[PDB]
Amino acid sequence: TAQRFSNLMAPTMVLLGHEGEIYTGAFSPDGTCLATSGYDQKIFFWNVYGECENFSTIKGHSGAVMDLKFTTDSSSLVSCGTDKSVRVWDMETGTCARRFRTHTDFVNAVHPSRRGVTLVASASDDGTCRVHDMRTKEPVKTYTNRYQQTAVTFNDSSDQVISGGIDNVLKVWDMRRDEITYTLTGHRDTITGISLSPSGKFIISNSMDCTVRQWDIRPFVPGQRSVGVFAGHNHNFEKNLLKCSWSPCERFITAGSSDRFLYVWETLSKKIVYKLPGHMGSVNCTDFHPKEPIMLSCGSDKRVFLGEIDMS
Amino acid sequence: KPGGRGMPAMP
Amino acid sequence: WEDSDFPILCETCLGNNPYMRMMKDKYGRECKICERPFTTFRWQPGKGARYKNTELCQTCAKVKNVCQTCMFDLEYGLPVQVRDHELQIADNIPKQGANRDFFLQNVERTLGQGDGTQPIAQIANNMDQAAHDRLRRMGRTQPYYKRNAPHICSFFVKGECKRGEECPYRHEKPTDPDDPLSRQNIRDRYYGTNDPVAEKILNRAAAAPTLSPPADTTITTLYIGNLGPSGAQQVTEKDLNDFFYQYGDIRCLRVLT
Amino acid sequence: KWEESIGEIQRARSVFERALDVDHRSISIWLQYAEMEMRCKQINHARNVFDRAITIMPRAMQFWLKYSYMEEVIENIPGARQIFERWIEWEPPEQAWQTYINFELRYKEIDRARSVYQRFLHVHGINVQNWIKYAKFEERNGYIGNARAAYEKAMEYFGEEDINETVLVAFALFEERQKEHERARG
Amino acid sequence: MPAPINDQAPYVILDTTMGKIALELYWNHAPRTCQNFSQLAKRNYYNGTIFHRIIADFMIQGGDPTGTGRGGASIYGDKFSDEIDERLKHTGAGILSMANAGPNTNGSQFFITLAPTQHLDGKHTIFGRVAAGMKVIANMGRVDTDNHDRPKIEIRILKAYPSESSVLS
Amino acid sequence: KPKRNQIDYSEEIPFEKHVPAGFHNPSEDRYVVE
Amino acid sequence: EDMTLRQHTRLTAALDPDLDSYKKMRECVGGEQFYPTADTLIHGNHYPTTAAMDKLTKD
Amino acid sequence: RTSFRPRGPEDFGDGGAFPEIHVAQFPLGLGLGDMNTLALQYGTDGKLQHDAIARIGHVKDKVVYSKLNDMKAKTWNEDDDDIQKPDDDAVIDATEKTRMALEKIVNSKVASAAQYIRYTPSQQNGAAGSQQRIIRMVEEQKDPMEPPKFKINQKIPRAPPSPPAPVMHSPPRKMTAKD
Amino acid sequence: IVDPKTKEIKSNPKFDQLFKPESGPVNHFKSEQQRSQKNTLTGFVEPAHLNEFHFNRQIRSFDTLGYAQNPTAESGTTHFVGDVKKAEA
Amino acid sequence: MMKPKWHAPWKLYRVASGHTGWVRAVDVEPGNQWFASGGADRIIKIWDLASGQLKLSLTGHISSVRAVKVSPRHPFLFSGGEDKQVKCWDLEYNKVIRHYHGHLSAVQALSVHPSLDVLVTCARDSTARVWDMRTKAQVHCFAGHTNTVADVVCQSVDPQVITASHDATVRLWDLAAGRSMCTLTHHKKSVRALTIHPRLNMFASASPDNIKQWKLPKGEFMQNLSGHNAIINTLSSNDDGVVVSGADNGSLCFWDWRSGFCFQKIQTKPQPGSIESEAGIYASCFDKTGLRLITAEADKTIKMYKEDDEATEESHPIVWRP
Ligand SMILES: [Zn+2]
Ligand SMILES: [Zn+2]
Ligand SMILES: [Zn+2]
Repeated sequence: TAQRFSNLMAPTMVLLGHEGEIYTGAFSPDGTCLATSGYDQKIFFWNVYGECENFSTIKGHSGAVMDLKFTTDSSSLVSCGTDKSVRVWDMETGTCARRFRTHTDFVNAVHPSRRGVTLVASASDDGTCRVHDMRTKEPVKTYTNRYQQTAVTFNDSSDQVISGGIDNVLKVWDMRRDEITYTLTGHRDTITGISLSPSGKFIISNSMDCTVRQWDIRPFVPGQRSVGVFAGHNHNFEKNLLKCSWSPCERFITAGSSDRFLYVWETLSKKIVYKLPGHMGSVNCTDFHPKEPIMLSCGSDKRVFLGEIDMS
Repeated sequence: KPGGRGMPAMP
Repeated sequence: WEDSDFPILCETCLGNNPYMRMMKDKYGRECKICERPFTTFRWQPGKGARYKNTELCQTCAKVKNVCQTCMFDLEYGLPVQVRDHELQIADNIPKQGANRDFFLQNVERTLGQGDGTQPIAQIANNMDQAAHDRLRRMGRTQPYYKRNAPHICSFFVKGECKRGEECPYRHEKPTDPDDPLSRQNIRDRYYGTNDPVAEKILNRAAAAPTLSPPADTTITTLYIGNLGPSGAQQVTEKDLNDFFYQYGDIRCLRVLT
Repeated sequence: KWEESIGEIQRARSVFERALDVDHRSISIWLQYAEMEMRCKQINHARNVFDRAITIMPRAMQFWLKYSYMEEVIENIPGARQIFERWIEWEPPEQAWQTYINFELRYKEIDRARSVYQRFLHVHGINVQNWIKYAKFEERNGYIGNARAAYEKAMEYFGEEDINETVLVAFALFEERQKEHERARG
Repeated sequence: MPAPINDQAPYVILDTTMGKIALELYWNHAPRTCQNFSQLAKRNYYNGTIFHRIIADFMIQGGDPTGTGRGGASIYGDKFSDEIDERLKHTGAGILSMANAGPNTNGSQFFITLAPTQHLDGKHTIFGRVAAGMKVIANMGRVDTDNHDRPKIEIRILKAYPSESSVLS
Repeated sequence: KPKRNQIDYSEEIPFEKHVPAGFHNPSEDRYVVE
Repeated sequence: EDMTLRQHTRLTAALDPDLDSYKKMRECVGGEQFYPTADTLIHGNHYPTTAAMDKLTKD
Repeated sequence: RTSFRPRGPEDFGDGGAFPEIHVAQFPLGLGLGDMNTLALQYGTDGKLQHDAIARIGHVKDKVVYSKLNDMKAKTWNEDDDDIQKPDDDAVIDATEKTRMALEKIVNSKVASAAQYIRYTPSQQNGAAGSQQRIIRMVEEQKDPMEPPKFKINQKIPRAPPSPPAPVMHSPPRKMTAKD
Repeated sequence: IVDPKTKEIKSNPKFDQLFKPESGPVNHFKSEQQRSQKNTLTGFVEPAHLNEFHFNRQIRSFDTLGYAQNPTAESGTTHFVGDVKKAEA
Repeated sequence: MMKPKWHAPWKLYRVASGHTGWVRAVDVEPGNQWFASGGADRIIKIWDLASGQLKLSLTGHISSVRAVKVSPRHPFLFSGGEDKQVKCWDLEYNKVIRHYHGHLSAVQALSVHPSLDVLVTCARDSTARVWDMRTKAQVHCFAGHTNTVADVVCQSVDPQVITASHDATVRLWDLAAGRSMCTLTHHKKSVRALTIHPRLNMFASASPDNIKQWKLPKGEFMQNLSGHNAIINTLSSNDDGVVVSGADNGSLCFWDWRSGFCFQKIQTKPQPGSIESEAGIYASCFDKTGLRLITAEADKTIKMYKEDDEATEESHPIVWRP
């Protein structure tokens, strides 16, 4: 006998069915489902429990899918891809509720607003950070940068948009000012992903310099906003936009890694305590199940791994 | 199917 | 028949480029030593090399412990004859028809028990650290790509190569036919008998200078030199005391800085 | 045998190792293989052959007899004891114990020979004759207190009802030989 | 009047499935290391553990409860710092020394040498010697092993306890 | 005669079967033939 | 079996014992190794090369 | 003892070398010279492994049958636990395991009838600066016309049997003169 | 607490359990080639998947130019491998 | 020993005469409606278990039948011949549709795997071969015995195959990997019969020396059933704990598995014109309830046995006698 920690059927699961290189994956906030996609363009939905069967698959994308996030109420999935389009999928219907189309170059990264009106922040290789609204064809805000943007998030109040890119430094725009209120400086190479903390106080940002840097985005900080740096993961010559994600308890942080290992760090000490093998290629995305200590990781090896951990 | 994590090489 | 995911090959055959395209077979060559049919690999090791391919099968590569293409030893990169001489492994491998096929069948079964990591008994177990350290000194420490890379343009040897800039093959002097190093077969090399390049290496290894003690039996004194200059570069007494007492009991020690 | 003679003994091993693969329960071959190694003076090979033979056929008596004799002729006698000790672990039936006893008697170890009898009676002692032979062994060495004890314990061992009286007569006649004759009538 | 019985016993006795071994603990050189061994002995921590490593004409090593070479922990929690003191050196067979993965990382694992290895001095904390039973050590030093130096049949430390004397019986 | 149709049983030990390892030293033993 | 037992009982009756030499071994070596039970490790090889091997060969 | 210096194996007694005497110490033949046959060894049950001969040359298979505990009659009217027939999960897990291996074999067997490798080379001379290589495998295209490449009726004797299992009989019932 | 090296891991150890190094000395008998991790006769062979197009790029740079971006996992500071004077220049 | 469990005496009530040569198979249909038997008259005859009526004769074999098994999962009957053929019979057409070719000399046992579609057959040539009963493919050859094999029994859990041989060994086989890993050498004489006890992790094997009992999967030894010192070649074992051993001399012993107590010796009397030599037995099977035994006989008859009931338990008793 051995210790168990989740309702998974086995302490790790191997999900097979993809043929494309899986570039993104996220859980539904209700914990019932996860959705995963990448170069196959098909978005695969999986149940979290039991046989974890691939109950649904959505086509419709025709350029590979960079990033994919659920809306907070789990009514819709927002996903974006290199077809220069942001597509919002109704979870009950499995159909494209909105197809935002004003980007001029590949859209790589997406983040829905947490509450209030449903807004979708997006960042692209045209250098624009754009916030779309479900109710209008035209976007609400377009913030233009000289250099391509490949990561985006709102803050928790959904009134500051944080975008990172080729600049390494970060264009953080405040939606009442339409100005950069501050920049976060420490990244020596491009920013492959940004994820907002559950409470919204912090963001982690992952970069091709092989570090994750934790930033305090609260309105007042008396000094430098850099809280800490995490290392151990690696970015290879593929230059992927390796993502990052928070644990819902905030005590743990994850990032994609080219060395096949699933990294977990302790937020305060920045030490590693989980280094989980099993992948055969670049782990492009990693996420925590929102209610249960299940780790999701999606890799360039065409495989999705579910596994349970002792989150302490 | 359920499975397990093959340990890779190290330097 | 025998199959595997990846070939037993050293670094000199693969060497210069970390990234490689390789062609794989299902069994599609007969092993040059044992004529069993075996799964082949073909690769070009970087710019300017030829396409090289595996020539031994893995059981023959395991039984000598040699690279499947160049048949030098996997640990030292020396010819088999040199290594077998220093290890004192005689010409034990059966060679004829049924003997070597029967022997290879039993080796393959025994290695199948073992785990797949190792050459067979004789070289895998071999203990003599003094013999190993002899081999390490002769072995050489850098890969020799010139021997890996290309064939010679025999129409150019005749002097008539209408292909000339386009050619693939080399436009340079061949090895002279007096030069016995040209003659080497495969089987002589693999079994390690009369291998010309091995004999050249062994002769220099025997020629290499080393101490033999004086005829005066009662002498127990060693001169030591090349200690460097006096000052901070000079070794202390402890640096001799805490090393040479590993070998035996010094009766007297003297230093001349 | 033929290859051996030539000093091709290195090949002759190969012949017998192949021969053992065919039969292996081969007791003729095992004897011939060991005897070949002994005449060649190979004795560590001869030991290895016996160690295999007795391991594979622990209840073929011939190997333990031959092997103990080889070690004894070499004066290995600690090793010859260990062979007999190893043999007895197989609870070999009568003749094995008698040969181990007789071995210790040739050294004149007699108290070690007494230890063998006491263990022999534990396994075999259902047979009366082992008790009578034990008591005769004590009597003839002169231990006669042991001989009385041996008969009296034999009677106690067989019991009150199923009186093994061949013990009782043997006990009576021993006491008659002592001139205990009052005991002998009793 | 003699000192009372206390945890600074001069010897430790190992009862093993190969014979009995006694170790002399050099309290004047590595007292924290010796009391780690003697306490873990007293706590039965080594009881039932195996000699998971044997290198012929070099070293015998054991004292990992997992038999992996990665397990074990000291009484101080995990690692503790070295007690290198170059008046002691690995001068020969039967030197008893504490195994470490790196500087100042001594754990529960210990090893017994089989050769003079003075170029290893200062990297491992010597803390005793084989007091008796070196014939057993020489017997173990020739047992044949796999290519990871693990015995094909275990030598198990069935009991360890401290003792006031080197006596073996 | 130059032949390939049989193994030559004198050139090398045919179908060589090695004596197993055992507790004793067998390299120790030595012999000569005369 | 029984003819094999007959050679051993005949051959051991013929075999004159070592006893004065055997007593000497019994003094120094005798207790610790030389008595062994089945389950004790005799150490040292015992290989009395010239006399014993010729004796065994003739035997 | 630090006024004394050992000089031979007598000087150590039954103990090991002394680390406080900075001299080359050899309490036995150990380490004097230089570094193929199993050693005599004790078992975990305190006996000595003479039977260990029988375990050479096997895959660590169940046939430890060389003691005598395993030939004497073990208990009658047994305490039923291991002796129960295994559960429904066991026959299911066993049956599924058996087919799934042979199935993958049979598909290649009737055929007989991108993908990359990351290679980490213990030979540290390496490609330039790289402790590993990553390499592309492609399969040689089988020419559908080409007939079988090689002669394969080559015939050799049966492989030697696995080393003998100990014979484990009860002692011979002698039945000499009349039978 | 530790978990030994196994063909697959069923049960997700943290990191102190898997990674913590094997304690004690290391052989003088078998030095820098032989000590390394291996599985096949020379090497650790494991399957891999990559971004084909980028892997194709890295061949072509080493071949034409003399340098490449380092393929290895855990490359550390050795990001590039080749004629480093050209890589920096 | 400990406490024999009491089992009722066994009584005879059939002689079915109709084979024109020795009978040497029986197997009982899963349905328990009918049993098949095979004979040295090269004919398979299917008999109706209750009435004893005959209702088929199947004439495909070439020289002798001596293996029959009825599959517990398919409507197929398998049979093996001294003519070197293993045949599959389809019990929806009564014709033959498969042949399994590779045996080099007489087949003399076969077994049908309880949950895979896999068939295993013993022969002279000293092997057992594993067959895939769909494709006819042969996908193991259990060489490793050194003399003719004739018994094999199969089970779903490891060891999936157990084989018994005239080399006086039993072997336990890893059916997935195709290797052997036991040799139960304890028999002095040819092990002509096997049986796995139908509700314990335990099996018995018979030779002229003794009948021995074994604990699975290890194959470790349990105390012997002794004194039936004939050439034995049948075992049948019963859901209630009875084992029965039939012998070439016609004698037939019944035994209590739990104790090895013997509490019947039946000597068969052969039907007219055959008496002295022909009395012998070589088949047995129990019906699926375990309340009738069928035996096949060198006197060219099938006989069937049944348990007495009339006043038995008080007249018969067994004491303690450890
Ligand atoms: Zn070959
Ligand atoms: Zn090479
Ligand atoms: Zn040319």
